[PDB]
Amino acid sequence: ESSRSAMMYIQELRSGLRDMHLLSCLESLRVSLNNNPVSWVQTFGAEGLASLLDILKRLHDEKEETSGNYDSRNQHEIIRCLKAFMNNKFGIKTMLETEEGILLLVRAMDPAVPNMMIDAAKLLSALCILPQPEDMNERVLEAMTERAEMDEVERFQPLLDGLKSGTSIALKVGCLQLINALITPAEELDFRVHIRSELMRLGLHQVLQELREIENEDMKVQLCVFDEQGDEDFFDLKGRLDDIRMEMDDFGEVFQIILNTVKDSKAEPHFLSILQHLLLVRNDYEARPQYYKLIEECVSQIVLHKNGTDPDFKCRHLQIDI
Amino acid sequence: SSRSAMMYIQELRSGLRDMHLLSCLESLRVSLNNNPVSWVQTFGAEGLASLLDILKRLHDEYDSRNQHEIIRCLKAFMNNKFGIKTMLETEEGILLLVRAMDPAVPNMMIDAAKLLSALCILPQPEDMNERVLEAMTERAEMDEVERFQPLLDGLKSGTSIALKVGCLQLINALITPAEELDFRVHIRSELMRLGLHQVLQELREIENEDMKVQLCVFDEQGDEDFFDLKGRLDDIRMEMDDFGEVFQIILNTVKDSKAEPHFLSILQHLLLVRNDYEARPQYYKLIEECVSQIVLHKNGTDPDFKCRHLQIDIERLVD
Amino acid sequence: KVYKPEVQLRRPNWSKFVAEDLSQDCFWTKVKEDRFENNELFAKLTLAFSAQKELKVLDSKTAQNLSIFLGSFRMPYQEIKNVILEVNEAVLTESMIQNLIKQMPEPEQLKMLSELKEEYDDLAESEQFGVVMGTVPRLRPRLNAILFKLQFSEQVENIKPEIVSVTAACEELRKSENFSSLLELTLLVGNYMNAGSRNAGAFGFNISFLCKLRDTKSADQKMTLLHFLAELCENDHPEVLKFPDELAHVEKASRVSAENLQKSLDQMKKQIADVERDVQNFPAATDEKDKFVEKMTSFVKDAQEQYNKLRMMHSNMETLYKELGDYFVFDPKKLSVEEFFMDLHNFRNMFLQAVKENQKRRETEEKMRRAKLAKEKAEKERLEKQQKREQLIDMNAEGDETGVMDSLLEALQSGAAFR
Amino acid sequence: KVYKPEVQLRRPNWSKFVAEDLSQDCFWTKVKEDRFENNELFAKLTLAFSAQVKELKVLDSKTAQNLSIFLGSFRMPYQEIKNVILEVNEAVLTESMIQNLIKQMPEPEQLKMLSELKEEYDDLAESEQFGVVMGTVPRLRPRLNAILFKLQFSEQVENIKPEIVSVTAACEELRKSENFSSLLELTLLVGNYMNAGSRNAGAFGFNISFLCKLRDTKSADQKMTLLHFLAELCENDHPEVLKFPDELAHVEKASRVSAENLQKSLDQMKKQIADVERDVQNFPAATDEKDKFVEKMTSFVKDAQEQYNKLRMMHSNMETLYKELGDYFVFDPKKLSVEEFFMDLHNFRNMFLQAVKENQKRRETEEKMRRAKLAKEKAEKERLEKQQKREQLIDMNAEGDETGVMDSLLEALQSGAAF
Ligand SMILES: OC[C@@H]1O[C@@](CO)(O[C@H]2O[C@H](CO)[C@@H](O)[C@@H](O)[C@@H]2O)[C@@H](O)[C@H]1O
Ligand SMILES: OC[C@@H]1O[C@@](CO)(O[C@H]2O[C@H](CO)[C@@H](O)[C@@H](O)[C@@H]2O)[C@@H](O)[C@H]1O
Ligand SMILES: OC[C@@H]1O[C@@](CO)(O[C@H]2O[C@H](CO)[C@@H](O)[C@@H](O)[C@@H]2O)[C@@H](O)[C@H]1O
Ligand SMILES: OC[C@@H]1O[C@@](CO)(O[C@H]2O[C@H](CO)[C@@H](O)[C@@H](O)[C@@H]2O)[C@@H](O)[C@H]1O
Repeated sequence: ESSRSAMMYIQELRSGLRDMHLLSCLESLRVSLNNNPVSWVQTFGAEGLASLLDILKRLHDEKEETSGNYDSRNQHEIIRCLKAFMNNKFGIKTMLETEEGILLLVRAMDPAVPNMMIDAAKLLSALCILPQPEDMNERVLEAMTERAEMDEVERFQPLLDGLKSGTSIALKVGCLQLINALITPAEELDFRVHIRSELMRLGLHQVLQELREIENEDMKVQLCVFDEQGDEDFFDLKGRLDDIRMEMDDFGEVFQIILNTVKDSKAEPHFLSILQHLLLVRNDYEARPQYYKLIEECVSQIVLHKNGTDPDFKCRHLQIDI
Repeated sequence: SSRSAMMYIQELRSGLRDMHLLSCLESLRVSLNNNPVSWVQTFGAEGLASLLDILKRLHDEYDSRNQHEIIRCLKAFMNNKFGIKTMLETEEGILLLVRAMDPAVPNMMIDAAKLLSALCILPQPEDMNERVLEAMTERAEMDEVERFQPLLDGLKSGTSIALKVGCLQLINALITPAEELDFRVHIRSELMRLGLHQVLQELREIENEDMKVQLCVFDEQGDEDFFDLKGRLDDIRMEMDDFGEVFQIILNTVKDSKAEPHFLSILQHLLLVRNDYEARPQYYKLIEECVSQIVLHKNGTDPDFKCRHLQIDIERLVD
Repeated sequence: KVYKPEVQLRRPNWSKFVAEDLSQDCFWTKVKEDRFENNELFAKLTLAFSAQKELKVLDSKTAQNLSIFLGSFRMPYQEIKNVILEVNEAVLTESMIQNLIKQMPEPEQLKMLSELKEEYDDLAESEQFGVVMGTVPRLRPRLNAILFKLQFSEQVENIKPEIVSVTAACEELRKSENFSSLLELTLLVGNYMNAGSRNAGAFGFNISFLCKLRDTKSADQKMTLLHFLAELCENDHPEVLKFPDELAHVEKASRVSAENLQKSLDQMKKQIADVERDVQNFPAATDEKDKFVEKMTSFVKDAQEQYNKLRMMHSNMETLYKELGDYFVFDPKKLSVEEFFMDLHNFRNMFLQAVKENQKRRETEEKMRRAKLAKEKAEKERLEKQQKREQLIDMNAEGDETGVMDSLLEALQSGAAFR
Repeated sequence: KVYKPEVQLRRPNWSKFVAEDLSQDCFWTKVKEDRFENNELFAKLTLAFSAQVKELKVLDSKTAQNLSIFLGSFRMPYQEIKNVILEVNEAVLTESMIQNLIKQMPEPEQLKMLSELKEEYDDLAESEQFGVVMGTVPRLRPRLNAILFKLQFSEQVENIKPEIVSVTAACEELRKSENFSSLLELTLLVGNYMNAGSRNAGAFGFNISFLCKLRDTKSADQKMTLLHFLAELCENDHPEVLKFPDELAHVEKASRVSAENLQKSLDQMKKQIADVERDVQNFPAATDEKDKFVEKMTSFVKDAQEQYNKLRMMHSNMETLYKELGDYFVFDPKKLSVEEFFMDLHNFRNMFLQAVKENQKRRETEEKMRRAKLAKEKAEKERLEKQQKREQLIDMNAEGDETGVMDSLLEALQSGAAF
């Protein structure tokens, strides 16, 4: 209740507590932030938050330099505090104001400590969902990206690891949820496609097969979100095509554009090869038109891939439909 | 002996029927299988014509024995450069041989298909294969079937080895002698539409030397053709290095053709390729590798335009 | 240095320098001459640029022009004289005859050469030929009239066509109701714009003015009276757009020349009158090789026949045009036929273009409306998506609110956060 | 008929026809005026084509009205205006404003005449009040003159300088291009062999103006020029030479200047500073402290006669390089302008690059034709071999006593041999 105790907490935090002593403090702090009025929080406020994060930074740093780690408890308790601290408009706003706060949340996403990754992924997902500021998703992603460059790993690794067969249903649902939270709020179709295609290259598609089997309402909800969002992206891509057909109906003007697009790119030679092969299409009055139609079906099914992802460029077999 | 050759000509022209016509043709056969070439010159074209007048009467109308016998005489008659040459000078000789290919009478068809096959082989005149083909066409037009239907029926399961082998060999005799690669691919593809591919899969199971030989001939030719078409591409790469020039050529080709709309739709879809530095070249690559499997199709045949699920393998065959 | 090439090559005709005074301490002094010498060089170089009796009558100029002509021609001087008397077209040609007329000695020179027909083998080859021609009576008239006959068929076909074209054009125009339509339409539209003007209520305008319709532009010079009339036809009167097809000969007529035509015919009638007068003065033929008067009377008949066909067609053509002028109300005498069909040909071409330009304008206008539509649909689609995101957490009102985060998380858990 | 539209429309100023003497039994008499009428037609049409104080005592009538308008748009106190001009307050002055004042200022006599009526000031019109104020500023016209030259000085310095830089650079790029020098030596050589035995033979150099003409010397069959030949030599045996066009980057800019205009333009900046120098030496001693002329135009006349000197440097230098180029490549600098010389060189450079390019296309085309000829022989030999193989089955011509011709053929088919 006291308003002085918020100042005391700030001081204990900076006092150099370790192990079960630091933990017993965090646990008290978690409880204070969860029971007092928002005004108490404001008193703790930024300097308090910063104190939480300095510790979190020390802990993530001693766990990179370690082998067996009882640490989980303190790191995770700090995550529980952050939730409490962000359980109001002030704390959220204060958090986003930090320089390293979102990054630290990301680094708490370690699939080996599932319940901590779960809690940290929820908060990240909440941030993505926000109306203000603009493009919270891209900021969360920027941080995931920075963690990835430091550990030197694919930035979506920890999420795919969390979906693998061994892990709890709770962790899967949390990983999908954060994927959904990164993709769904983005306004630009190309962006949704980029990200989704990226997750697929990392094995997202096979994992999805497994998760669709699980009899779990929370899991179904996230799958339906992901699927529906993919279908809507396909529907948009198809609309770009209708637009192109309407606007670009002149062989020359389209050719010049395709050219301008691939010039000075690894794609140029491929295009030249394609044209050359069309010259090789058997010169027969019945068969030529059918060659071209077959080719056009093949091109269509590649460029307009279904489900708003890129084709799998490593998969070496295709089934063109007719 | 030479007196009875002038006679045959008058016996064939007397209106013999059934078993009388038959015993005359059976003798005519042995006379032809046994007397020196000079005796055949003495039977000559005027006598060939009467076999053929009868052949036409029979076809128009258990005739089997009479027709078939006429076919054995033909084989005998044309077992020397004189007969063959004379055969070729007839207006409807090759056509009637064609009409003898009834998968109903497996042994008649076998014998006619060998003669026709032999005709395709000749160096002179030019392009015998095409004249045989022309006759096959004409028959086909008056019965209202596909010109290669009879050939394919004979390849079907219940039919004797000999008939199978004979149909494949005539097929090889129409294709292999052809100069132009475009022609061979045309014909092969026409057979494939009629169901050839599936029939060849069944004949591959049969242990039979004569059959293996015709299959090896047929396959090797596909291969040589495929290889030749790969060469066409190597040339193209050497001469058409320029976007504008290639573009214009394709354009002139497809213009005012059922292919124009597709080519436009191809170019329009390419504009839809995701505008990403990494993915864009990969799209184009992938498109390119599928276009290659389609256009440079294997075994010198067109792709199966009728399959509802076309399968494309862009993994390497050999390493 | 000094070279010596076997093959003389083409050279750069520059203006040279010589070391002596011409050079000093310039660029040229410090030039090593063998620095670039190969024998292959001069090889390739020499390859590309290598550079691989007695006269008793005729003057000296005529005997020489004949000495030439004759050596080339090569034909028995007797055979020549024969083909000229018979008028044997099996051997005669237009060129052949013209050379003769140009090469031929004067009539006096031939006079003095057929009085020397005594010493024939004694003369130069250029006077042996001149003697032979000195025979043929009425030589030059003979040649001219022959030439004319050789040229007649051809000079008719450089006349008939044009009279045909122009007649066709005149008919096409008078019979084209789709053209008449366009005119009516134009009067209508024009009479409205000219309301209260001195030009108000017109019964017609001069048909020449058509090429000027285009000159009448809207406020923003984006549209003309011609495009307007053409769009009108396109939208509400498609039948009119077919008038350019009902005037297939107007283009050919615009290319004619009524003057050259009038002359061309007038010359043909003189050329017949000239021949006619050479046949009516001609000495009765001595020998039976002289099938002249015979063949030319046959000819002067057929010629006047065809000529009179032509003069009809042409007098008719002039009448059509004069009546065109009555019908569409203009002074035929002020405007040559071609000038008139050119103005009409130009108009037709302008109209075809206006139609085309209209179609491209309408396309460009669709494009711009469809963009507006999709861009506006977009500002809505998103504004609406943004509004749904603000229904989750209003980041601006109640501060002493807790459970903000628990709300976001329940929305996420349940699906509600996604729309 | 008769209309009465609300808005005047643009019209066709055609010449109208009236029913009277104008119509007769023509096309227009049989027209139905209402045949095309709509109220919508006239609507579309109306849319597209619619059509939308005090007495003078000195100043002449014109000047008064001009000043009346100018002082109306200007809108500043006649006392303020006086101040800016005296102080030379550069925070207010503009090229624009000082060029208006010079334009509108009454004659000096009209100011002297108003300066003698400074008594009736409130009674005077605006135009003359201004006149009385300015009739005060001593040596007004020189003062506005000098003030402008200063406002413009910077800008006119930089229409002179960059040109003097271009010519200087180009002059250096040339003198120093060994790749170009090479091309000259190679040209001299070739030229000399070509001219071997002509008056031009053994030349110690040619005049560099001549380069644009090398191309004028064609081969036997005019398919090849001396310039394409020289350019092939370089491509094949001296690539470096092909880089001389890049070593001459300023040549194009130099080709576009004007020696005459720099000379004039610099000499005028000389007289302009000598006109403002003396306008500071005859200048009356300042009566009041706002007259910062004799002060600031002495700080200018120093800095300006300073930059002029630096340009005069570069310019005397530049000219020297071109006179030196003339000594080095042996040409009269005085008979040929700078820009003319560099235009010739610039042109040649283009000719060269282009000859190079055309050579390549030529070689590509020679390739295509050769490979095509190889393939045509490959095929003719392919089919002959394939035909010689077909004839090893049967010669339909040799001996006819053979039976089993057709048994042979079937054993071939039967075994594979036939294939
Ligand atoms: O850093 C994110 C990112 O990198 C880019 C460009 O390098 O692509 C790459 O990074 C992804 C993982 O983020 C890997 O899959 C790569 O193979 C790759 O080169 C770019 O796409 C971008 O957004
Ligand atoms: O219009 C989009 C679209 O059409 C479908 C079914 O007709 O495929 C076809 O249309 C395309 C391009 O969209 C061509 O490639 C065709 O060959 C074709 O019949 C369907 O796939 C669909 O999404
Ligand atoms: O008569 C041979 C022949 O007909 C053409 C053109 O009509 O092809 C038709 O006939 C073939 C078989 O002969 C069928 O496979 C068809 O599908 C077909 O339309 C033709 O190309 C040609 O040479
Ligand atoms: O040259 C024909 C050809 O090469 C093969 C195997 O290397 O494919 C290569 O070349 C094709 C185009 O011809 C490209 O699509 C490639 O991606 C490729 O590696 C083979 O398929 C074949 O027929």
